[PDB]
Amino acid sequence: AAIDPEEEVIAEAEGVVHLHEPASILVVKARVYPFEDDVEVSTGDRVAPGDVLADGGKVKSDVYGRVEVDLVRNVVRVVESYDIDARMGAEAIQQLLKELDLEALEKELLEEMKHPSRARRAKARKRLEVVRAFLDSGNRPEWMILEAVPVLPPDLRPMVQVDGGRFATSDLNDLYRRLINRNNRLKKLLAQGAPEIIIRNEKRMLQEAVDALLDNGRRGAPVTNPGSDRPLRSLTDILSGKQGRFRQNLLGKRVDYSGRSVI
Amino acid sequence: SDPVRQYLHEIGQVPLLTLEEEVELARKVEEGMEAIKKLSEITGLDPDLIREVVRAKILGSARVRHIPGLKETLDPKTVEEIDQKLKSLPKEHKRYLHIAREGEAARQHLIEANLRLVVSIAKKYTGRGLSFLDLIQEGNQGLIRAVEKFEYKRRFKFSTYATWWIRQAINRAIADQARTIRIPVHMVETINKLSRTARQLQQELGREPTYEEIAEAMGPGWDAKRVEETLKIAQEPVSLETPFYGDFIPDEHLPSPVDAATQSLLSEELEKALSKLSEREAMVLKLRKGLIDGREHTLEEVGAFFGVTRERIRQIENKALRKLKYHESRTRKLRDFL
Amino acid sequence: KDYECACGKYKRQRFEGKVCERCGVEVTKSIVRRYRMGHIELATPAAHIWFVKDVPSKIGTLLDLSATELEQVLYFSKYIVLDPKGAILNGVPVEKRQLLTDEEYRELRYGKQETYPLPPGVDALVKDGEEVVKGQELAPGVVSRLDGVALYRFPRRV
Amino acid sequence: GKAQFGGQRFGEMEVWALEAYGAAHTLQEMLTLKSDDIEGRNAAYEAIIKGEDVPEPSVPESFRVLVKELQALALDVQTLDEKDNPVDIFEGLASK
RNA sequence: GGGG
DNA sequence: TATAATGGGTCTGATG
DNA sequence: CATCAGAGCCCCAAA
Ligand SMILES: [Zn+2]
Repeated sequence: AAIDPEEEVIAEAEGVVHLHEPASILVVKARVYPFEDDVEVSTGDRVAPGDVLADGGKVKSDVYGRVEVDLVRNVVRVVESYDIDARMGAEAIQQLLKELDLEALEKELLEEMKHPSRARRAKARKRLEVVRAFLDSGNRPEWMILEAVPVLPPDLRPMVQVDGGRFATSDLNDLYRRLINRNNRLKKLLAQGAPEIIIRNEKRMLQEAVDALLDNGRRGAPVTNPGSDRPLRSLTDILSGKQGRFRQNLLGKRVDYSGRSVI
Repeated sequence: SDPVRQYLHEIGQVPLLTLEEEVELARKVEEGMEAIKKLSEITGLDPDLIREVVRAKILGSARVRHIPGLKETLDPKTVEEIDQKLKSLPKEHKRYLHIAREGEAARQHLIEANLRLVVSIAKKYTGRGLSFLDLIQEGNQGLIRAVEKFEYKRRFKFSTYATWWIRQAINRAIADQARTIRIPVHMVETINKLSRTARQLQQELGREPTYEEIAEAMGPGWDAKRVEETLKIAQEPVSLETPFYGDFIPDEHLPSPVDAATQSLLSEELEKALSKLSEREAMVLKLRKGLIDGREHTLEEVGAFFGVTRERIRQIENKALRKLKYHESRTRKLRDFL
Repeated sequence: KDYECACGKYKRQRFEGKVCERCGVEVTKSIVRRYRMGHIELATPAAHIWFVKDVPSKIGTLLDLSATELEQVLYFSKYIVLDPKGAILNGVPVEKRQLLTDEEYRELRYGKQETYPLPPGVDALVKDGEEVVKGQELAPGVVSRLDGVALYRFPRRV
Repeated sequence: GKAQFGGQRFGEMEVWALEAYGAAHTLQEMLTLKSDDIEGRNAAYEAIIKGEDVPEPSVPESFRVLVKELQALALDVQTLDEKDNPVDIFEGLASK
């Protein structure tokens, strides 16, 4: 075939075709399976030993792997590969935490509190203290993974007009806008079926946005408004330190009916 | 531990396409596109729906979701029903399913194989409001556009067409998500224009241009007033935590103790007037002045609550006020209340 | 504003708890702007960093996951297996909760393959569709690195 | 600050001083009526211009800000009675 | 950057 | 919407 | 032997 009709190699008589001087050869750990009539699997499908490929049930797959239906060759390639379920990110962790029968893990950790060696009794205790922490409270481990991120009421992160008519805004808004952009762009990238390398890069950035909002600077570089090296004031920063909420507003306030002067 | 260096490494895993495999993938993609048109004619289904189900199977069971634009939710149940309605076709039709599949898989490798082009474009839009990565992901969005619009029969190299959509998608993000106060993308163009214009002037004047000099260069329809107003709305907000600057901003909304005091002493010294009047007198005033609904009802609407017309209401009102005016200068309470 | 909807349809305390139909705003004390929470529904889940980086990590120790292993899975550097499905890597079958690098994931999920460029014009020593042993010569200056079906790419001469 | 017509800071150490004196009510008034108890601080003023003894304080608004900033961190803070039944310090303005 |  | 463009710019103490 | 969290109070004018 070709761009335009001319330069199309049209067979002039009856003959047979040979192929020479390939641009490059591509070796492939797969298993060819030629067929005659209609193939029942389509390219992309996963298959294990036994599954029925083509010709109404005759030709079957020996190995394990991935369907690559050729039509130029009339063969059904099966690329050897398992239908493995490995994941990345908090989606994996949230699943494992969901799959934790805490009562079981308490039995097995206690059943290891009887070992010698010092270090083994010690670590079974540090874990059992976390397990028991969840059993006594009623909290589920999978709650340490966020699905719905909460949003602080607006008047606690205000956007107010100052004297000069200019606007002064809390830092939390730019850490929220950061997250909402990365979340929305991820919802759009998913619907548009983007490649893996793109989605994972977006999921990483979504994590890194959640972590700048809850505790900016803890992991990785602190996010900063452009043209100023000031780290944005995350939620953690607001709560803690000498300038934090507890010490600066709960254990000590400013007060009315008071004055000072020289003695 | 460094997101940029991590993504730069992953991108280097996928080898760059040869002019052949560039044309081959672009070709298989366009054929798969047509194979879903011709496949919606046969099956009599929605094209978009079909192309999504083709994606579901090529990508894997990891992704499965309701694609807003489509009409039937995409749960493993309805994709299996449409994957069977597809497999239900004669060899001559069922061949188009293998085409669409082969296309969606080629589309993927074509996107992945061009992620390097997007990096070296976004590297130049650094520090315009968005982070390097935020620029890359925005550029990768135009690359997904360039792949579904690339006509390979024009004999252009793919990089020449993608560069347009990539710039288009980055330049849009900067204009859409870089301001805490979102500005319409056309107004951003004008604000930038005033900026490039003012800098031009400053560089041939040895000083900063006044508003007049800018309105002159901006052209027709531009006076100094609109230059000033355009800058007023082009002002980005300042941080409350700027070393804190927020500590010096008094809250004006919530009323102070003195205000809450006087407002709760005005109502007290006013329902001292709902008595001395009556029940209907001290109610026409509530509708007219808006004590009940918040809005001032004319002597017209008020006429539909007592039966009276627009001139017994007036005497009903003026009898109240004139009586209340005599209750002043005898109690002399309400004077200072200003 | 205290007791008033956005578009000003309702603007008084004769309307308390009513939600305007034009704008959708409740009429109540504007003090609630300090008390009313909102939320963001995430596309995929994200880990609350306090439970990741507060050492010893409460999620890490709960799952017997080292600090490094939690960073790698959470910040997309290694996969963690939730179901091997009979997969095997370099011989040993894939045990669940095992960490795979991106290469070990592709090898198990997509198969292995390699492509070798031939010099321009230099023709092959094998042909299209035939089995090959590792170390088997494919062309004058090209030898294969692994076993499997060999495939031509773009024959220049038919 | 004097330029803002400010109040004086009754910091940590000054609270310790009132605790050491056992001046419980003087301290409570410092942490509510004379600062950020919006309800009590408005009610106090109206009692003093009227000649009535100050009212008993309510909840400091700076504690509500603490509760809400913990909800923003996915942490559920609960004010309970002695029967471990939740007590609303938002007076129903935060629930649906 | 000062005061105590 | 189409030349081609493809990897960045101190100071101490507690705990794993 | 590495990583993280601590490191006095109140007040002024400035920004
Ligand atoms: Zn309304």
